[PDB]
Amino acid sequence: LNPKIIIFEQENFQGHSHELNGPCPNLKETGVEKAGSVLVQAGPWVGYEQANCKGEQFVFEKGEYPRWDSWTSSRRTDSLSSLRPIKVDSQEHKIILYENPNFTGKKMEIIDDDVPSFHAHGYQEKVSSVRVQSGTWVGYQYPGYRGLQYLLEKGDYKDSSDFGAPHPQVQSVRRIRDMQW
Repeated sequence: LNPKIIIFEQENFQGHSHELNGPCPNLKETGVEKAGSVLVQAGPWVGYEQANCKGEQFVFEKGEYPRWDSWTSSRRTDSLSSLRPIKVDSQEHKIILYENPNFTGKKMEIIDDDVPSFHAHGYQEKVSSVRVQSGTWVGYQYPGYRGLQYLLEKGDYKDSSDFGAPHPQVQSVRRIRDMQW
């Protein structure tokens, strides 16, 4: 998977166009020295007034920018001379619970939020394995955080016995967000 942004000569995506899948410090080399419109298909990108990523900055996100003034708010210039993909730092706490052991069968990915009822998300299956990619979680046998507790931390639990469960049943999970030291 690559980033992808298309710059056009004229407004409303007309004239010559050039697709960039990486950084370009001089957009004159694309044949589109000063773009009239920009289409972002996979980003986000940051464009600059001047070459080599200098001057005023414009953040481009997935969508249509049909004119020069659509992406910039203070016009000293209408120049767009360099572009690069933004390496976005967007952390999320992810835990994936599986029907069968060794991360097989039906699964349910939980991101960040607490889940007091697995059935409320259509997951009525047993939970035989868990992959904690990030975060500190507590799994429970029954809905509303009831029954036996299973502290699930970063790593692989290929069987339900690995997180101390007598049988493969988990119906609610909550994330531990706070720490006083």
